[PDB]
Order: sequence, then C-alpha cells, then structure tokens
Amino acid sequence: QSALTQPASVSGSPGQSITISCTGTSSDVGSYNLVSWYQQHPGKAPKLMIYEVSKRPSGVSNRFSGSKSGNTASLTISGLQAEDEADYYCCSYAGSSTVIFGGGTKLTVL
Amino acid sequence: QVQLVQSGAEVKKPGASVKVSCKASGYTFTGYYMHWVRQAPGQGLEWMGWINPNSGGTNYAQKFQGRVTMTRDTSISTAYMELSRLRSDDTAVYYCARGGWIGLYYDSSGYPNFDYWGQGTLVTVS
Amino acid sequence: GIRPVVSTQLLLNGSLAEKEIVIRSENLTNNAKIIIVHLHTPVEIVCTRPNN
Ligand SMILES: *[C@@H]1O[C@H](CO)[C@@H](O[C@@H]2O[C@H](CO)[C@@H](O[C@@H]3O[C@H](CO[C@H]4O[C@H](CO[C@H]5O[C@H](CO)[C@@H](O)[C@H](O)[C@@H]5O)[C@@H](O)[C@H](O[C@H]5O[C@H](CO)[C@@H](O)[C@H](O)[C@@H]5O)[C@@H]4O)[C@@H](O)[C@H](O[C@H]4O[C@H](CO)[C@@H](O)[C@H](O)[C@@H]4O[C@H]4O[C@H](CO)[C@@H](O)[C@H](O)[C@@H]4O)[C@@H]3O)[C@H](O)[C@H]2NC(C)=O)[C@H](O)[C@H]1NC(C)=O
Ligand SMILES: *[C@@H]1O[C@H](CO)[C@@H](O[C@@H]2O[C@H](CO)[C@@H](O[C@@H]3O[C@H](CO)[C@@H](O)[C@H](O)[C@@H]3O)[C@H](O)[C@H]2NC(C)=O)[C@H](O)[C@H]1NC(C)=O
Ligand SMILES: *[C@@H]1O[C@H](CO)[C@@H](O)[C@H](O)[C@H]1NC(C)=O
Repeated sequence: QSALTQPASVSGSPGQSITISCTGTSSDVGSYNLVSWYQQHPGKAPKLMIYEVSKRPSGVSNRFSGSKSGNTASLTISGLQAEDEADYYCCSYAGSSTVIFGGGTKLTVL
Repeated sequence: QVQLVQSGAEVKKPGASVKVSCKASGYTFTGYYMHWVRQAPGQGLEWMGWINPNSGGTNYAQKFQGRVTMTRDTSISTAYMELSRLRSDDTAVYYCARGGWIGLYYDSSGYPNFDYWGQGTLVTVS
Repeated sequence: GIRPVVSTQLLLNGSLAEKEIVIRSENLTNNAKIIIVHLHTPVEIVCTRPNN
C-alpha cells in the first residue's frame, strides 16, 4: 500500500500541450472516479486544480484538461507560460475512507 | 473571506509529543470536514485521517493508529492534533485542509477536494 | 404471478390497476375496516444505507 505512480520530471517549451498521468491499482483508481490534481509552487500552500476527473473549479481558466481511462488518470497542459513552474500531484479515494496521494512531478520551462 | 491559521514552527527531540492547532474563521466550520497532510522537504505529500466537527468521529491512515489523536474545540473554532512518540524522520511541514460537506446522507469523508488550506507549520527534530 | 412482498403500509411491487385509481373496502360505513387504494401509475422509491 505505497503511493500512486507518477513520473519523476517533465519538461517542455511554452505554447503546446504536455501530458502527465498517474497509474495505480484498480481498487484505488479503477473502481472509483474520485481523482483530483494539485499544483504546488514551492514556498506556500498548494491550490486545488480540479474537482472530479473533469469539472472546473472557480477561479481557474479552461487551460487544464483532465481525463480517466482504465487505470490511467491524465492531465494535459495547454498553453504553458512562466506561471506553471510548480509541482503536480495526484490524489484519490482508496476505500475505507482513506486518501492516497501521488508521487510528484518536477516541471522545467525551457 | 475565510481563513485558516496555524501554530508556530516547532523544534523537538525524539520521544516526545507535539500539539498543532488549526483555527478556522469566516464560516460555519461545523459543516465541513478537516483533513491533515504532511510533507517532508524534498518529497511528496501524504495524508492522515480526518475529523468531523459535528459528532466527533475520527479515522486515521495506516502507520498512525495508536500514535495520533485529533480533538475538536467548537467554542473558538479550532482543531487540535496530538502526535506522540516522535522519531528522526518526522521533520516536515503540516497542513490542515477543508474537506467536503457533511450532508447527513452520504459518506463524504473520502472526497479529496481540499480547496482552502492553512499556511502549514514546520516541525523538526534532532 | 404473485410476488409475496411483506409491507405494513404503502404496498410495494405488485400488479397495477387497469384504468384509474380504484377504492376497495368492505362497508365504507364503519371505520374499523381497512380501505385499500389501488393505483394506476407507479411512483419510484429508493432506500439506501452507509457502510458496515
Ligand atoms: C435522497 O435525497 C436527498 C435529498 O436531500 C439527497 O441528499 C442530498 O444529496 C446531495 C448530493 O447527493 C447534496 O447536495 C450537496 O450539497 C452540498 C451543499 O451545498 C449547499 O451549501 C452550499 C454552501 O452554502 C451554505 O454554506 C455557507 C457556509 O458558510 C453559508 O454561508 C451559506 O449561507 C449556505 O448556508 C451552497 O452554495 C449550495 O447551493 C447550491 O445548491 C442550491 C440548491 O438550490 C443552488 O441553488 C445553488 O446555486 C448551489 O448550486 C447548497 O445550498 C453541495 O456543495 C454539494 O455539491 C458539491 O459536491 C459535488 C459532488 O462532488 C460537486 O460536484 C459539486 O461541485 C459541489 O462541490 C463542492 O465541493 C466541496 C464540498 O465542500 C467544496 O469545494 C465546495 O463547497 C463545492 O461546492 C452537493 O450538491 C444535498 O445536500 C443532500 N441533501 C441534504 C438535505 O443534505 C440524497 O443524496 C438522496 N439519496 C440517494 C439518492 O440515495
Ligand atoms: C465498506 O466496507 C468494506 C469492508 O470490507 C470495504 O471493503 C474493503 O475495502 C478495502 C479498500 O482498501 C479493501 O482493501 C483492499 O484489499 C485488497 C485485497 O487484495 C488489497 O489488494 C488492497 O491493497 C486493499 O488492501 C478490502 O479488501 C475491502 N474488504 C473486503 C472484505 O474485500 C469498502 O471499501 C467500504 N466502502 C467504501 C466505499 O469504502
Ligand atoms: C355493513 O354493511 C351492511 C350491508 O352492506 C349494513 O347493513 C351494515 O349496517 C354495515 N355496517 C355498519 C357498521 O354500518
């Protein structure tokens, strides 16, 4: 019962779409559709990015597209700028009222 | 506007206990859950159990049972977290986060929708 | 086909009526006889529970 899988780091140029995904056990992500993503700049508290697999929270523009397929939860990044240098985190329901968080991604802007 | 404030940064020694108090202001906090997360500097987040400010039910994650207690105080709108038996790798930052909505009809405890967060507190040991 | 459901009030799964709401009773003069109302259209009902 360890953390959910996540790639170590991502990189890319501004202006295009960047894909990130979490895979896990079907008892965690494959059985329940309660998966959310988090963005954390280093220095203060993170901010909520997405409620469901896809329904937008208030104060966030349509730039962050989420989806779920099988056991893969994917977030795609459209239109990168300098305000994206942060960390991206999975979290999901796991049964027995437990929440499992993801591993962590480092994003560098080229 | 609602706010979540915490205690100061704590320095400790292994084999002790630590109190962290999270205070919520600006809204009726008894209708919303309260989750706790921790993060060592350099690695990811992980999750402890929630507290329900209506009745007093409490869950916990694994490797925390018999080690951590959570307490309400509804008079001044705050939640206490006691963590005992500290060891060397517990140096981290702690955040208290608002959970779902208690609605008297569904188990909304495990809905990972943390929208408002505290500033976090830094607890270190030597 | 008869479904042997058990219900005190508010009859569950069963055969509907044909044309309209129909009243069945023994006398309709004294108040000790249970009057049965038979409906033409059904109403959905759900009943759930938390975990054990
Ligand atoms: C059997 O039937 C019963 C019938 O009752 C069913 O029970 C009902 O079940 C549904 C869902 O299954 C519940 O709905 C949920 O309600 C919550 C609460 O929302 C209310 O409060 C909002 C907050 O405002 C109050 O609180 C502040 C706090 O200070 C006060 O200051 C205010 O003055 C208020 O008192 C309020 O904004 C809400 O308004 C919404 O609804 C009205 C209805 O008429 C609309 O007009 C509004 O425009 C607005 O839409 C409401 O009054 C909702 O918040 C829940 O939605 C959340 O969860 C969804 C699922 O994830 C999610 O998709 C939503 O986006 C939403 O997300 C929320 O997530 C976090 C929760 O903390 C936060 O980030 C944030 O708050 C965000 O909003 C949900 O809709 C009913 O409450 C419940 N009935 C009762 C009586 O409790 C039962 O399910 C049936 N059983 C079956 C079918 O088995
Ligand atoms: C309602 O209560 C039941 C009580 O059984 C919950 O079922 C239990 O859910 C947990 C979720 O973690 C299961 O644990 C998993 O077991 C598999 C078995 O191989 C393991 O591989 C996983 O790593 C994990 O430990 C547990 O087995 C399961 N109980 C049984 C008897 O199967 C259920 O989840 C509760 N409902 C909700 C919505 O949480
Ligand atoms: C029951 O019905 C009969 C005839 O249908 C009638 O004579 C009798 O008075 C009724 N009972 C009462 C209590 O009125």
